[PDB]
Amino acid sequence: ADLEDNWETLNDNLKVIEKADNAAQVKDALTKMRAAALDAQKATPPKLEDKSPDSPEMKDFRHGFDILVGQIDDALKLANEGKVKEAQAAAEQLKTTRNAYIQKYL
Repeated sequence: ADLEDNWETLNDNLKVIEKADNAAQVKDALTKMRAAALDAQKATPPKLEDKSPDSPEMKDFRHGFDILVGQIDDALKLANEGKVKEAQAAAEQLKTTRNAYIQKYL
């Protein structure tokens, strides 16, 4: 599994969350999103294989996943309280972070 697989894992589990009926299902999918975000954060995106590991672009990339993981944790907290609809709405906003921070490097 590489960075592209991790990106598609995020997409598949966002669909799981969208279609979920209860908080347990949302928690499972958020778990897989968090795992894939951690794996992707350690990868070097194609457009940045050029750059040095501490370039402003690579810091952008890794920090986009720090923000994403923190937002996944916020959604997990909602799901852990039984707030299914709140957690699903939070998951929708994970696409805003994913698209704005990370997409420009794939």
